[PDB]
Amino acid sequence: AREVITIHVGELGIQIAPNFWKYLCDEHNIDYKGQEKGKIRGVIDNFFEKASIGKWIPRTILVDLGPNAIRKVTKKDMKDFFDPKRCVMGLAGDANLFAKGYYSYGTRFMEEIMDKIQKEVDQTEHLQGFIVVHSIGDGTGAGLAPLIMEAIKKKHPKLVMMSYSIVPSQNMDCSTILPYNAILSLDKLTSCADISMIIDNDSIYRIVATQGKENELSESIFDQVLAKALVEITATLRFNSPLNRSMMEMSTNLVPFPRNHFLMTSMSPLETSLTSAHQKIETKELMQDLIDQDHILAPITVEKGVFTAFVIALRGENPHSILQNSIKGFGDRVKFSEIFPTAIKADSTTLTDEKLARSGITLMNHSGVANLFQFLLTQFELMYDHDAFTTWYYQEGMQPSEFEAAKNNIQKLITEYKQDEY
Amino acid sequence: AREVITIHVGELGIQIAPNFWKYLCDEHNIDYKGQEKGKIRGVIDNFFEKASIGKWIPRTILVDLGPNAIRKVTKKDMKDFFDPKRCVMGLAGDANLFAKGYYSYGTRFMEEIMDKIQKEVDQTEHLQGFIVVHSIGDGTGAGLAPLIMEAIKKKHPKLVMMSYSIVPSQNMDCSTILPYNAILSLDKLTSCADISMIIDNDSIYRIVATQGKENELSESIFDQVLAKALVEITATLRFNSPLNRSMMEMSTNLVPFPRNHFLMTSMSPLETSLTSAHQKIETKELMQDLIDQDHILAPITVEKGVFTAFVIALRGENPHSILQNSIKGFGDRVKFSEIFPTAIKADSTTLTDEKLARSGITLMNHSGVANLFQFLLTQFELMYDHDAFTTWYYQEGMQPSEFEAAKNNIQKLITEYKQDEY
Amino acid sequence: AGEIVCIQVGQAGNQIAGAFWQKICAEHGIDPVNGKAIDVVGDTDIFFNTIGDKYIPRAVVVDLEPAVVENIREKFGTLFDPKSIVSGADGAGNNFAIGFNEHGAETLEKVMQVVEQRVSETESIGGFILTHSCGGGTGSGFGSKILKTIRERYPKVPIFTFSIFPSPKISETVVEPYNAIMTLSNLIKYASCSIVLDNEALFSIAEKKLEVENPSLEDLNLIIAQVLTNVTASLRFSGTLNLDLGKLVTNLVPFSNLHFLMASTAPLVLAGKESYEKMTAKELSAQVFGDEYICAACKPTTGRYLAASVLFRGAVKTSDVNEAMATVKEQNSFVNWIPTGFKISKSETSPKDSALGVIMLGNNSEIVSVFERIGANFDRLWSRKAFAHWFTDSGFEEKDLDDARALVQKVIDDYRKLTEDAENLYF
Ligand SMILES: Nc1nc2c(ncn2[C@@H]2O[C@H](COP(=O)(O)OP(=O)(O)O)[C@@H](O)[C@H]2O)c(=O)[nH]1
Repeated sequence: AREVITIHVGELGIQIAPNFWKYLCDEHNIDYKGQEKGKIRGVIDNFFEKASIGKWIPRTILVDLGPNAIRKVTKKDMKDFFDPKRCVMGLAGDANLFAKGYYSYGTRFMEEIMDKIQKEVDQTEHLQGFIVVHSIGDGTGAGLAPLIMEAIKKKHPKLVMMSYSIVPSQNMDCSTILPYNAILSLDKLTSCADISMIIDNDSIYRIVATQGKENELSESIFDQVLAKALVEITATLRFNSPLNRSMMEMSTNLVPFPRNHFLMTSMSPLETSLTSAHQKIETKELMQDLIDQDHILAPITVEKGVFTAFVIALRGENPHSILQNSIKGFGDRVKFSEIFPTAIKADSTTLTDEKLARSGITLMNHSGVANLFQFLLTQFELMYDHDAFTTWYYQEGMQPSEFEAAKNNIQKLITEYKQDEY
Repeated sequence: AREVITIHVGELGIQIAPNFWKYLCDEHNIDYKGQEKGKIRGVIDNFFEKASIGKWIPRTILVDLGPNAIRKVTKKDMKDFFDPKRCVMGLAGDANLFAKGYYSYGTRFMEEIMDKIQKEVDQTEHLQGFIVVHSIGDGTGAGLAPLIMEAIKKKHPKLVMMSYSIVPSQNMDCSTILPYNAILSLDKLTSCADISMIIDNDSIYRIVATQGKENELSESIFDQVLAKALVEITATLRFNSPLNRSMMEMSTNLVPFPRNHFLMTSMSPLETSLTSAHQKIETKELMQDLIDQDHILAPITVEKGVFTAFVIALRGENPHSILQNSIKGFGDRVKFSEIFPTAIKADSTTLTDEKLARSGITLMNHSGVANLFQFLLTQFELMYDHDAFTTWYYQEGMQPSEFEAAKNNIQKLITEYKQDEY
Repeated sequence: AGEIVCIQVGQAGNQIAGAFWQKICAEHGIDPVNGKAIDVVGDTDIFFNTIGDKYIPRAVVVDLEPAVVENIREKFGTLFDPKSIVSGADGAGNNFAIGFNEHGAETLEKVMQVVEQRVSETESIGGFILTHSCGGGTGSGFGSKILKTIRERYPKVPIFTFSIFPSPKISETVVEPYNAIMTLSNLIKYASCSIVLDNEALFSIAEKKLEVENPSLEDLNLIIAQVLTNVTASLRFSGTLNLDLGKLVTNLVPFSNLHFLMASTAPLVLAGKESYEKMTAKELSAQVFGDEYICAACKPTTGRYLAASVLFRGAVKTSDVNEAMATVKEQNSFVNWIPTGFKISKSETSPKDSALGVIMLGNNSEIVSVFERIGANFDRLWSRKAFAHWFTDSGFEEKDLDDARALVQKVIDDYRKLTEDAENLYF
């Protein structure tokens, strides 16, 4: 079993954990106590460790510079599921600064963190890779997640590392220093991860609100959508799928150059509870929905930008003759460079959710990511050039040239993604 | 991008500005702070300047001989949108006299005004023309707008200049010296503008009141209708329309002789908020509404007078076979001279307003304009011949022959427009 | 971890803090006059030291007054631990110089020993909160020496001060502007954040938003206490995502000397079901950002914001927060360089007398008008040297009175310059 180790870093990555792990528990027929619930299905071993007893243990580590995200997750939301010896807690938190997560505070926990990671690594014969789930907003997520990633890559250089980077909103999750942490941490993700998924919370809020225009939803829906997208990305790593069979294949399919690894996603039906009653989603509509504006979890229109890679992973019966006509029917909405064939790959895997006829998710390497980076970079520059809030970072060791370096690296990254636009 | 510079002159032209500019901001998906709000659509560059940052700047100048119209617009109604370095303010106002706007006070501001205009001109590679929005009532509008127009035509003779001339009402906007300012300023518009639109506020008041006979409306409706008519006239200059593509084409389509440039308009549905609930306006009804008495923003019946030119600009799907039957069906309601073919041109462009199935506006070169001019000229003569209020103009330099010249020019203009009537 | 030590200095300080502690004890479920509880909710460890079944509020109670302990037993029962109460010998007669210079070395050493014990019973220090009044003789001068002393012993720890400033119209004593400037000078140098409150604003609120007829200071303190309990909700009720004092300093203070904040809350409800279930986040945001709930003599809708934060409590819908805040961004005025404007947070636990509630804090350039009025009153008295002997015969030099004024003016000039420059930072 090619086993994956999942690490949740920061208050949001931890907030997500109970939704992510409950989906996996139900998907594979395991209860929330780790007990088997009937017949186990899928390659359970890839995400769960088998205990000396009948219990399955999520193969995961929770990291928080304060005590609170972990305390709520392991004591109130999903009791007895997470192993307490795999939880790392600090006391001070991060004061919302990148500087604490990466230079002044979070560094004292690296021996503890790498020790716990090795203990988890030592339990597996065939380790495929790591998934690091983190916010790029707050200092713990923005700071430690790259600190952890670098420590792992220097010890286990042959593994594939994937990050799930969550970009906070400009409204419900906003912060007055968001642009500093976002640029300072993109600068490190650029050299740290092999694959980096970008999920934009503002897209989630407007997409769910659109789907919910007819009803009252639930406040839990925003977290369920964010958690589900990770579960679906990973579906092919858990079931014997004819696609993204392994993290190494995701890397070879989607990332042509070491720096161009930032990926976008699209998902349909977003959540089962959003699409209820008569939901006979025919193979034809599902593929049109996946390139629709209201299914893309980014401020990206596929028609406005250029594709470098595009993989569509469906679940349930999806006849191949339909998938091919749907792709041909994309026309010029899905366009690549003249140095590439229109390398759009699609197929389907096993469905576990008894309420849905079919579903799917896509992974896109598209130039539109550059627009998010430029948005955040412009905000960074307005603040930086007039020293807003820089004293708080300088006080913890961020010599000013550190900010200048991040500024230049991101502008170069934006420039490179837009090369095919010109 | 063929770029247009918009200038708002006088208390009313300035009053209108926030409605005009908000419509454009929403139409092109820009917020009122100049920030982008999703995907930008239409040729944004024609009316907005791009900042060194992500902000769009309205390409406009605000002129007021007093400080107050500008202060309210830029500090209370549409904050941070208008560039303060493009605002020109005097101290004395105009005492409602043409004489101050054109000879004794407004003249001292011409260096400032032309300097600001050049700074705006210098930012654009391809300048199509200018639009001057002004009252013909009050002295600032009636006086400066032609002073400004002459200064521009003598510097940039190859550009097309259009004015949007708003005729004050005989009730809510009335003044005891309205006939002097109206005749004295029509006399200058006659040689200044290439295209001059005439909008009559009395038509707006009776038309809206008719539409509102079933409800309480809003006091803001009168300004929204007046502002919207300009927005719709300009729609073809902002979208890639098959009509009035440029100001030069509006001039060639509508004005056969240098003096016969005064145009009338007709609009339907007037305002979105006036036509709510079930508003499936079929292509057929829209074209009948556009030549109806209750949609013409002038005291003009199309059946009583002669057309020289007629252009119908629609928005939304409008099948051409319907447009042609609607035109043929005009019969003798729409009649031209025996020296012209019935040159009625109609087509449609892009719709941006999600609440309307379709909409439209017409531009008419029709002899009925002569009736408005004669109405105002008769009032001028009754006052002039008995010296009512002439001391106030003579005190600021208007030697008496100046009034006599305007009187004769307008009577000649009326005579010329009515030639085809006989 | 984010444990809080409160310091209460002087009579106003003790009465305001008293109201706070008694409201905290209602939300957590503790007896306000005994400290005894069986079943409590929330993270009580942030503010209380629990021994057996008694919850002991972590506070240092400070006065110069000869019988401060008895004065507390009479109103607060046994809620406060007497070992934490520091009594004085004579008192400071509304004279900053007595609270600051002539206080007695022993008095200050005892206060510091008590503070050390309170910080010694913590796994970590989350911050300090000082409650006081700028026109007094102990809450001004002694409270100021305490900020100096605390910041020297514990640098890099967020100190929040809540203080009462002179009222805009009528004044209390003639000496008040001298006490107010020197207090402000020390707040400028030592606090991480300071919340500016005054009684004129609070009285208008008490008479118009509360149902109470002819309110006294006892009622007025429930508005201040409501600001204090709401600003600490996320700390007390945890949550996966939350706000500590260090989150507020980082997000609201762009420069080290521009930390003076305004505060506003709604609804204001006196104990009992006297409230109405408006249940609308949109209405609460519209109210909290209006001028009518501002707890200081200023008019924020006419100024410009550098930053602001909003904490929503109770079952507030995400969708309403986003729409409500969109309205706020459109109506108000912000400075361009800070491009995101706000810090937004939610805590699902309702205040005890309302299902929903909102607290807002922020940096509004308008705040200088408070400081400018104080400055001008001082300048007139200082030029004539009226009541001045009371400060120079108590250890100050004219130089100290002049330097304190100069520091205050520097802050005013920095807020105003930034605000005026801001108009063109958009072009
Ligand atoms: N809001 C509020 N204001 C108070 C209270 N008590 C006093 N004040 C204000 O605080 C100012 C200074 O008070 P003071 O009694 O001299 O305090 P001390 O000398 O430092 O102990 C007074 O002039 C009042 O304006 C209170 O209970 N609440």
